[PDB]
Amino acid sequence: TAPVPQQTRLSQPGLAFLKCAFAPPDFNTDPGKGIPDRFEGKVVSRKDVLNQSISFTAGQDTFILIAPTPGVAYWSASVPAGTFPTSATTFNPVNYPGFTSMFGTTSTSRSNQVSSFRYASMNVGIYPTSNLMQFAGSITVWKCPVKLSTVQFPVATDPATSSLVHTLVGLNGVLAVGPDNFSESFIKGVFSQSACNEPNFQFNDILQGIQTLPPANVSLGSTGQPFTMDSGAEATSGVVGWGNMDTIVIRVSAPEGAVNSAILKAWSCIEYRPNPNAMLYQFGHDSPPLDEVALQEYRTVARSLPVAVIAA
Amino acid sequence: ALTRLSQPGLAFLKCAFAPPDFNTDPGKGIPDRFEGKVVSRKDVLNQSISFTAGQDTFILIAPTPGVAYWSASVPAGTFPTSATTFNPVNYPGFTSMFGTTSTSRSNQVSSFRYASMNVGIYPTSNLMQFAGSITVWKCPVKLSTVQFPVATDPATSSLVHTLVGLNGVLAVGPDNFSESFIKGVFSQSACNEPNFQFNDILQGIQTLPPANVSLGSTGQPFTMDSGAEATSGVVGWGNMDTIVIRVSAPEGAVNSAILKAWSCIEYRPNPNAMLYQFGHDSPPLDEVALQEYRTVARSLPVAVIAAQN
Amino acid sequence: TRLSQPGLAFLKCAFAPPDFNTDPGKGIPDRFEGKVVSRKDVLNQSISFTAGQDTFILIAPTPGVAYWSASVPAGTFPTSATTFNPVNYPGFTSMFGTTSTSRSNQVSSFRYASMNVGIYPTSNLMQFAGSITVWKCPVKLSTVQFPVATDPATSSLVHTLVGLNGVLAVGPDNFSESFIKGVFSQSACNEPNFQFNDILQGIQTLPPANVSLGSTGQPFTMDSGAEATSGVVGWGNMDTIVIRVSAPEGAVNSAILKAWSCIEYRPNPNAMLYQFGHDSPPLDEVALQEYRTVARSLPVAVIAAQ
Amino acid sequence: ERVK
Amino acid sequence: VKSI
Amino acid sequence: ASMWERVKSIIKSSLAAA
RNA sequence: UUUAUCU
Repeated sequence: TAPVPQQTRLSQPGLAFLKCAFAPPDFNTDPGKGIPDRFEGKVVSRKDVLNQSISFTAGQDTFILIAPTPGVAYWSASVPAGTFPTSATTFNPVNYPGFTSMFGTTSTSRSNQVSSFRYASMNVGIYPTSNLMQFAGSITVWKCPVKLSTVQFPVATDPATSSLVHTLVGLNGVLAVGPDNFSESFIKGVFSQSACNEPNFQFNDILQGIQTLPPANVSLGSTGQPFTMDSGAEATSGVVGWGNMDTIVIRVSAPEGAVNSAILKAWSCIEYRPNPNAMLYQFGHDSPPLDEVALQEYRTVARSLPVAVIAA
Repeated sequence: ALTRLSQPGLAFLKCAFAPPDFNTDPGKGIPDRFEGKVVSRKDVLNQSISFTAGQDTFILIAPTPGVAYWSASVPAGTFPTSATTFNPVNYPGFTSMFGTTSTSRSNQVSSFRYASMNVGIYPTSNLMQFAGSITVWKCPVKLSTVQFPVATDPATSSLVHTLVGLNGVLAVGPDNFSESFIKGVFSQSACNEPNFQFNDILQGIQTLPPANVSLGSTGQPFTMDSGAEATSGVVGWGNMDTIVIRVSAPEGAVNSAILKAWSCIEYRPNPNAMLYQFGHDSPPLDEVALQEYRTVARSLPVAVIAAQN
Repeated sequence: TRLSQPGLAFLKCAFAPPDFNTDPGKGIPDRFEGKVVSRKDVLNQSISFTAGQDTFILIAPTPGVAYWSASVPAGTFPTSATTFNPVNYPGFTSMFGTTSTSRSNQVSSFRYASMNVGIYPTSNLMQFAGSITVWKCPVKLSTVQFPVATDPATSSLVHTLVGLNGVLAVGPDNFSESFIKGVFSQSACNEPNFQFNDILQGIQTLPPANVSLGSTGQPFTMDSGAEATSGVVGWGNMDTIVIRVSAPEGAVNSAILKAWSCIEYRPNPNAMLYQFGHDSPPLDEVALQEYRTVARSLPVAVIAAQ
Repeated sequence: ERVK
Repeated sequence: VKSI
Repeated sequence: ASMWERVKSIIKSSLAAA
């Protein structure tokens, strides 16, 4: 047979940028030109800070989380003590101050102020205002690899069809208490930060029309999602985009007969591609030049930082 | 300086910033960390145009493969209304690579990655009756979807593609170049992403919003007509800041001009695609090329005079 | 120069047969260092070919699935009528539940390290016949929109595969060789940098039920089967592998088939597997350039026994 | 060589 | 913070 | 000044500046 | 020995 023939001095912006990620809101740290993104494009960064003083319904384990989604500080859900989220329970939005100004009133006009937003950091803080003998319970936190996916299914109709919509995945890791977490006496408060989900700092496009999730007309069973998401009034609040950030998960157990009152800080630095028309467009400067020192520092800090830390 | 860069990463740079100057620029493709067979084809479109007098005609350079630009005419002193519709102007040979039906787009090739966007404008009027002005700014437009519920039996909420950063088009952007028609203008666009990624081809998209969909239901300010599915069509959305150009034509004006387009672009061939014969693997990464592309993109004016192309 | 051991173990599972390399490698040496979990997947199985029929096999970046096979009559290419069935790596059902809406519970996103496949013929000198040829199709997962006439009339969108077409005709360049000499092949990254692909809910067949094949544009159907047995989890950024296998009718073609791909997933905190996960290894410039260089270097495929 |  |  | 010179000008300018 | 670059 015949064989065949086959023919130490990181740029100052990564100094101000790195400080955006793990520097408290009391340091009054500035957003900086942006990220030492390979990209040099035009962008306007903004540091979102929100202070919320609140009380916890006793005997109720209130579960809160930080949203990699722009415009909302966190989501609140509540349930019986010792219980976890359920298909019946729904989450309530709690947007950042001045939300309405950048996304407007209609779910469809979310897009005009800016095309896309890329996350910088996502931090949260808890401070207890409870006296010593009136307080009770514990705080517990773990992060979740929640990404925005899409589910496809066929619903009979004449003519019949297979409409498919967005569905969040990784919500199943939201019921059970994460293996790597921080748990402490409610009173000792707690502080935590979130890191980039991907190695690339790509710009996540802004979306429109999404108010609820599962979206209306869809069974929570046909979506696979463990529970529901209250978009809330479209004009008051909405979800525009999903950031490539690990979502944080905090729950506070309020034993029976205990009053727990504490303040809540939540901030995050972000970069958005300003609309030519937008007012905000005039503050924008260019994404600082790519610096290798700070880009590697940002990552070395992510793995070194503990899940959560004491309030003090 | 210029002796530091790899040779493949240079034909790549000329194709990107100064495509007009070297009559021929095949290019060796992108010196991306990624090396795989791919075909680097540079698009050139020459078009002579006559402008309606008394009307600002708007033009759009978007990173859509096969189609160099979009245009619509609107009364002078005004900007595009929701009722205004845009029409495309394919690049020579569109039909050939993307078939005839919106169902045929993907057969010729699977994905793409934009290198450069280059536009030229050359005044072709007499100096005596020409009148008006050319204005330009770049709009950071990206492509995404919007889900809204619909009542059918049983009722469901269909989800479809929509465009963001759209309305930025109506108002004259803060960062812009403005000059008398006669001087014309040249300008280009750079990648709006940190890294260069491969965007997939999209099928069945003659127009946005698509049929059976009400505008505004999309939130988009105006409509985009690809037209006949056979004649023209929409393939994908590159990570390129789309360029916008307004031409003010005061009434009684005699303004015409030649237009040229340089889109250095890379695709990936399908074995059944006969084009595959000329595919050469993405040239190995060259760190300085990437520094220069980024560096100079950032150092360039939004636009420049025509005589200084 | 000198590189680290995690960036070397990664190079080894990706480019060394599964004979030499026993460990999947702590992870991929990239910027990312978040909690991930590596699992080298090996599917061992002996199969005989339908006689007189040409069988086509595809190795796609679909997690939990080794390949997709179907048979057509001799010398013919896949037609609209033909459909592919997948073969699951062991314990697939164990991490992607039983229903399509149950893929997201164990994990939330992923990306492929490498994708390798092999063939060791069993037939004896007097019984074996035919040829096996191979080419790689750059297949991506897109989406296609179109009008639909209902009341009210609307336009729904549905996922679809592009680059699907390259499979009908054999690649300009390929590995054409006698069935008796067997073959070894590998697939590499399809993107410049490694990106995580989200999981995919409710996808069992493509075109999805209620969808005409004509409107989808792709040449042939794909069925996962019962939600319980198999399913289509995701689509990785890797060129896909195509393989024709001629089986002359008066012949006996036996052979063993190994297919293993190392890969990384993002464990869900709830997940009973979250505990084995370790943080992604630090950036390694030496190993990345070497991974890319060996990719361009390796041939379409090599003869087996080599 | 190719194995190491 | 600022360890190494 | 032509375009390949507003290009090659910031090339020997940024490559020399470092 | 032969046939696209850099000052």
